[PDB]
Amino acid sequence: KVVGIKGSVSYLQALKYLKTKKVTKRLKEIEKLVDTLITLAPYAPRKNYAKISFNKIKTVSRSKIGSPRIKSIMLLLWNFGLLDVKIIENSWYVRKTKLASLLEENFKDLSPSEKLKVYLLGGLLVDTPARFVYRCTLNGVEDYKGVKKAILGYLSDQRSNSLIIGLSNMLESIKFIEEAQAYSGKKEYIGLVDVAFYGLSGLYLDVKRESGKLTVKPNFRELRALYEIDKSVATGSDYGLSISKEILENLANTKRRKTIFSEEVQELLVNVIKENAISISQDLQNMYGII
Amino acid sequence: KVVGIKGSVSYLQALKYLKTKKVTKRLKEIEKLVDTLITLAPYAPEGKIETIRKNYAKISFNKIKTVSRSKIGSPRIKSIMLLLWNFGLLDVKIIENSWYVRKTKLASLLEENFKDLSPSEKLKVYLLGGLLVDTPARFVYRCTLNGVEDYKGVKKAILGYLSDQRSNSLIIGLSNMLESIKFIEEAQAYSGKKEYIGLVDVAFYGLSGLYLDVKRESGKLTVKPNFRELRALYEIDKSVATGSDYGLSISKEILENLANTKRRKTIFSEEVQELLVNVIKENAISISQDLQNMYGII
Amino acid sequence: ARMHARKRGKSGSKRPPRTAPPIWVEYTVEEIENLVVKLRKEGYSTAMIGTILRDQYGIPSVKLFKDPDNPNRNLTITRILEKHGLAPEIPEDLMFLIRRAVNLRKHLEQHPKDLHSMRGLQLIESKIRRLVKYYKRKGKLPKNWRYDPETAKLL
Amino acid sequence: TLLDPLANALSHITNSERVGKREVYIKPASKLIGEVLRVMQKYGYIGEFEFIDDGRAGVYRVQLLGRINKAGAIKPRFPVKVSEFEKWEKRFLPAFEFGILIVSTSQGVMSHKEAIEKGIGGRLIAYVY
Amino acid sequence: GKKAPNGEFAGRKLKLKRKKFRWSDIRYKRRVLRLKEKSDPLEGAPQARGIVLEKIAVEAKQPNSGMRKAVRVQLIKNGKVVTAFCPGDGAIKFIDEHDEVIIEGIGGPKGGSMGDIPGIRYKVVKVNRVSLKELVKGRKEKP
Amino acid sequence: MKRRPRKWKKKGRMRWKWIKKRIRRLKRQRKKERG
RNA sequence: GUGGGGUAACGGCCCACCAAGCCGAAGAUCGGUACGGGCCGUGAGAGCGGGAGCCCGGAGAUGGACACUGAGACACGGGUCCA
RNA sequence: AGUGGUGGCCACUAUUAUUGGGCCUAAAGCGGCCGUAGCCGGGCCCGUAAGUCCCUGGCGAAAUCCCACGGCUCAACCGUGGGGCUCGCUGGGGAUACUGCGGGCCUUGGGACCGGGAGAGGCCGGGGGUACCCCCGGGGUAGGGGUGAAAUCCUAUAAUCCCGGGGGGACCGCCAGUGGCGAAGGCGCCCGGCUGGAACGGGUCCGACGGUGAGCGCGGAAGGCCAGGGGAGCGAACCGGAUUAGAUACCCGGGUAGUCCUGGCUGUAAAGGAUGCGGGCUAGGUGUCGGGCGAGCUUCGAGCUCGCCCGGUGCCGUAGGGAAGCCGUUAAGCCCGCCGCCUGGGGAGUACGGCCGCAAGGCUGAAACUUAAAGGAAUUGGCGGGGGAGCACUACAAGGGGUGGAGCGUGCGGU
RNA sequence: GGUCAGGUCGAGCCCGGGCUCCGUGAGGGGGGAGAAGUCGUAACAAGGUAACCGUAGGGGAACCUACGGCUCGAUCACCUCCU
Repeated sequence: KVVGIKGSVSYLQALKYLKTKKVTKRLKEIEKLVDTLITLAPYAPRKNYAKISFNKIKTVSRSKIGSPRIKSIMLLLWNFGLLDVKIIENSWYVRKTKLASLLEENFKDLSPSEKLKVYLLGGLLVDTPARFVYRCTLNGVEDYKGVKKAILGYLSDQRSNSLIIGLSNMLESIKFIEEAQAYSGKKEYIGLVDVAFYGLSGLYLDVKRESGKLTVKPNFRELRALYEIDKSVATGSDYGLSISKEILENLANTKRRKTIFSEEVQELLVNVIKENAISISQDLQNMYGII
Repeated sequence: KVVGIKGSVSYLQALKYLKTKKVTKRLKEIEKLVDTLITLAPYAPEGKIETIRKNYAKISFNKIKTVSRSKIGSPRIKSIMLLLWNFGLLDVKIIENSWYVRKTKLASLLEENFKDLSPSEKLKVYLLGGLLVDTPARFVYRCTLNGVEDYKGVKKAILGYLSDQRSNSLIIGLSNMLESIKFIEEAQAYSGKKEYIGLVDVAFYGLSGLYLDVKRESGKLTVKPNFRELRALYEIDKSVATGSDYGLSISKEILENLANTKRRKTIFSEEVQELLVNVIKENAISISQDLQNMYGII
Repeated sequence: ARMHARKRGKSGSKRPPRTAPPIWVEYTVEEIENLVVKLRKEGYSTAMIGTILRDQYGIPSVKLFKDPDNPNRNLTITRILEKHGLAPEIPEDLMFLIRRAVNLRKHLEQHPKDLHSMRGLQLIESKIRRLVKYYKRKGKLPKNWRYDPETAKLL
Repeated sequence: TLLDPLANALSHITNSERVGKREVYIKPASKLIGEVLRVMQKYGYIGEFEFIDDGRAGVYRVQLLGRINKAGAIKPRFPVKVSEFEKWEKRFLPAFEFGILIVSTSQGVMSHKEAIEKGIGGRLIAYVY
Repeated sequence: GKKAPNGEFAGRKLKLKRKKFRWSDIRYKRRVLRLKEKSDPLEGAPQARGIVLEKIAVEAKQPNSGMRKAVRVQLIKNGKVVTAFCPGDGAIKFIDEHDEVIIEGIGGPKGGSMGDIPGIRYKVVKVNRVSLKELVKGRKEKP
Repeated sequence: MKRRPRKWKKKGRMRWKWIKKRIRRLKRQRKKERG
């Protein structure tokens, strides 16, 4: 009910190093952890799931990793829509989504950092919770209150049906994140919005804790780099959110940012998205849609 | 995330006996458990994750025992707690393996007014009080009035009611019911396998304890009203206009049936009825901000 | 004692088949009345009264003497304590069992983990409840009388 | 827990006999048991017997004459009218009148042959031959 | 311990006990619940009329070796398909494809299989309203 | 799940423990694919 | 329960009101099954199984539903509609 | 003048068992305990007549059934006459033995108190204990370890081994037994506290207060699971070395969960005495355990030997049982009370369904179809990469000759 | 005897839903006899690592291993009952 995690508020903060070529122990640890979960997930092309006994599935890598870290990475994977997760009270279940097994078999031969980055971008492409937070950034959000306003706007258009579940849960999380920050200066717990900010942080953003808050800034060169590809296949609604002129212009007038990956990777990803846009959309509806 | 109870799917089927005066050991445990839970719940408004675990009460179910030296199953306690939260009497938060509970101001008010009253009627007055004020109770009530008979109408009503932004007092709770509906109706509408209780279900219960009868044996939980009492309940709801209609009105088909009925016995005696009326009329705005906190963002 | 321990041990005790009381008893019915009222005045229940009477005073048994107030009944200590208003209300054995019950419940309170005494409690409680049910079938208790740990504490 | 004096008594008698001792001491002595003991003694199946006031329940002392093939107690006290004894006799005897049956009747418990002569049914209690 | 109860006033529970254990046997429960009459392909009929489709020969179970002739038939009554054994010598020669036949049970233990043939529950008696045995003797002529 | 002692005699048979476990694994997978 | 209605006739059979009863673990409720008896087959008998053939009682006239004549009817060989 | 084949029903069948069945080894007693309704219940006195029994009126209609007689030639059938037919009901009179119900008496069963004795009866506080691992200081060179052999591995940045000192976690040796205690799984270091009881001796008390238990309730080995701590050794998985045709093992080197404390769940086992519990009876022989009594011994401690009584624990054993194994007063012999279970073998403890548990799972649970056996005990032989005894020449130890390399005689295979 | 107004009984028809029965129907597993194919050596003599049970993991399979229990266990021998 109170889907929050302790003692790891900075654990994902390490993920910033994904875009840069550096790698630290925690980064490769995260990479192996996500590999373990993503391969552990069943996939049928409460009936197609698997239960995660943390004590059992923490020695699978002879590591003795903390449970809160596993919880956090599970939440991240859900946020980016690669993993279907359900939580019977004090219990977690996992199922592999359509995007997974469309990225896994296709793009297994790259470096761990490459695989992580391509997964996160894939989650960005299509109208996931991640795509919502990204479009929110395009509108110029920088704090949890901005997302509160944005989702409160979005729920009152009657187009939010395809994703209403996700934003409902986000608002629920916010209801106590605000407590954990507004009066509580010591951020004891983490929340969904924080997890969403991370992942993007390791992709194109900057995240700095501020006495409970999660003050966020963009990086316009890489933001433009990903914006071009987003425009390349616009198979995701903007949620009726207006990109502010400031951001759109700042994307212009700069030294052209490189392709963040190899062009063959980008075009092949574009291909697989286009060739499966419908099936992934239906799957996503099942994740978050209502009808 | 999903919220719901396994196994005890019929345990609240005995709540319908409240309408009549049949007495059962199932009910005898039910209401004693209700008021034990009300007892252990404190009223320390406060509320913040740190406030929980400080001014909330931890529940260890194993100690919670019947007066028989024979224990009471956990899922029943879970179901009943969720129910009487759903009717606004408790505030329950679930940190893993430690459920934390606190009294809503309606609690320790209905109790305080009625300390020397019969158990079955005590439980009845708790139910009515919960329904009268702005809770999901009132939502499903007006949904029934509009002529909704199962989860489908509840879902459509939710989608409509969130389409105003006036759905701000009871938004988050309604969303919770939406999620439970989404993950439960499927197995309770397709393949008809009956193993979990949703918030729509338990909501139909209690009302079935008051003025409904619910046929479960359809895969779904399809419910019909009792106009005889419903005239009295419509009267008392309009007697204290302290809970909004949620922009959904009674269909004329229900209204004509309501007018046709004879004068059903008041759900209670008249002195306690007026005592309830004027105490609820008292502290109207305070309970409004309390339900705003519990089920609303601001 | 077989009914729970299920051991057929025989530590019972025997009384010879005497119909009339023996001659060597130098006390009479009124004298034993004086002594028994003295004894229960000193704060003893029937078992210890009779033990000491048969021990120091030597009279083998008061059941060998016929009550003057009835020819068909043989005199008993309980009846005598009923004569003067010195019989107890709650029968003695059951009062003892209540006292032991509150004792064990306290020790158990300060010691939860000894499930052996949990079982012992279960046993002594079935014992008291059987005795009470029987006495209800006889009616020497108020019908509304029913065990409660708290009133036992008051006891 | 002792529940039926008579069955224990007759079983005790038979168990003495198959050994063939001389003296038996039925501890559970009752008036009905004594009447019974009179019954077959009137057909000399036993020798003399005596009652002993033990102060508790009486004890019956009995001599055997070594003439009891088997003496059982019909426990479920079947009531029987006069006209059908041959069925119940055949239920508990080896041959025609080869022994007796003890019936409790309105007048007093005693054997069955006379009860046919007096023509009064009753309740079977014991058989012996 | 002693078989119980046996008392004057205990007849009820003794009766209940025996009714409970009356479900322990097989024949009574088979009769009362009428299992055959919902599994029967013959619908309680001693003899049934059928139309034959195919000739099939089988091997005697070991150590008995021998090629037993039989036929598969569709019942005119309901339409199920069942095999009937042909007894005699040279029996199959008389029977041919698409022949009206009359068929009864083999008389095995509990009606089951007999001897050295597996599962075959039936034998023909008349083919085209002419009895098999005399054709086995040859006294009569098949139509 | 009231195991028959007769089945525990290994004559013409596999060890009963393992047949029990095999039935359990089959149970697992069947209930899984059902739901 | 009170007070009436209609009936050949008593009654919740109906109706207006007043009450909260009544049945269920010595198994209601629900389903499966099925006209009941005199009897018959078998057994040394205890018992087991079955109600086709005669007699007695009950129910029906393809299914439903509704009238008239009448002492007697909702009438196999009388009437009306629906399927 | 019928017989044969098939199908269904009673007997066969004590394989449906009240008459009249089994549950140690053949399928069948649940792991243990508590207890509600129900069922079965000590004796004596007074009453009753509800049950129970005897007599008596009405009634249970006919036909069918049993019997004698008459008619049909006899028979079957019919008639006359007598019987009882499920017969269940009902009016009335008498009997009180027992069962029921009411009033009184008694203890023998049971419960209750009191005195010493016994015990791994518990929970709790403290104290230790030997051994092990790690670590530090000293000595010491040149290996240790392990196996059938070795190997992996540790070691010369001083390994193995000895002395000194410190840390840690578990566990409580010999005393230990055919001791003790526990309802059962189970329970052992010393001291102090808290509690539960049992047997023994006294009937001093109560007066059948009972026995069993469908429904209910409780704790309940290992392992597993949820949350937290801890993690010496050992060690699921896993990782190496070795063995092998193959090694997924057995052996060896490591090593995770586990094994420990805290709180909760999970309700399982060859939880087996493969023996559900209570009462009455029944030849004996003998030991220990514990309580009591009486003798003998006494360095005077119920400290040491002998007889008896009671309870627990064996062993042998008469009668007696049982297919036999075997059992046999601690019954699996004979009687009385209650509960559960069983009805050929697989299919199967499965399918569906229900209920429970977070999960793995638990508690209930069929059918089709298929089979002549499955299964139990014991007899003889056989066999053992079982165990003892004894034999030496178709064996071996001591000793001794020589075949196989070359040529030929002769045989067998081969061509 | 026709037309209309009201009350009542009451099949037959349309729409929505639940229930179950029957047939077919892609696809999936296991059950069982057949004789041969083939991987294995699991149990029985200590069946060659004794055997079996409970819980968990692994393995193509018999299985293997982990911990608690058992003689339906053996190899003298064994503490030691009996002798």
